[PDB]
Amino acid sequence: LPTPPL
Amino acid sequence: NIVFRVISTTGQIPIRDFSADISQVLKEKRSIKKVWTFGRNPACDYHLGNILPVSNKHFQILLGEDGNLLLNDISTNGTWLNGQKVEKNSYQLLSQGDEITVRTDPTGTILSLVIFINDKFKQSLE
Repeated sequence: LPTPPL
Repeated sequence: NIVFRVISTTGQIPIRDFSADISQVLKEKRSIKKVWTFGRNPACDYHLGNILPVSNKHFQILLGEDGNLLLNDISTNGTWLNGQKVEKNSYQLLSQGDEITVRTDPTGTILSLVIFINDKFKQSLE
């Protein structure tokens, strides 16, 4: 369930 | 017997001790004797919490043949060791009292863990 960047 | 211990500076995540059977460690053929993972996914050995910019599997700590610990960043947003961002997919040596830090907000708040390495385990070459 993916991961948001900077 | 305990290999190392992980303490939160903010203190949101109580102390966690990480141990290993010395029999089963010597029986292991590989140079990497044991692996602990740290991440958002509670399947990990240490749950960093359901903080979205923390990767599900964010970093690992590896027990070497020598009895020393290594830090493997495997994260989207990076991992800091004593305030310097480590190179992703590298293997950095953990010294006593080192501070592992990850980002939680875009605002630049942080989660911060400190490694306390049990010397009695290392010396325990029985």
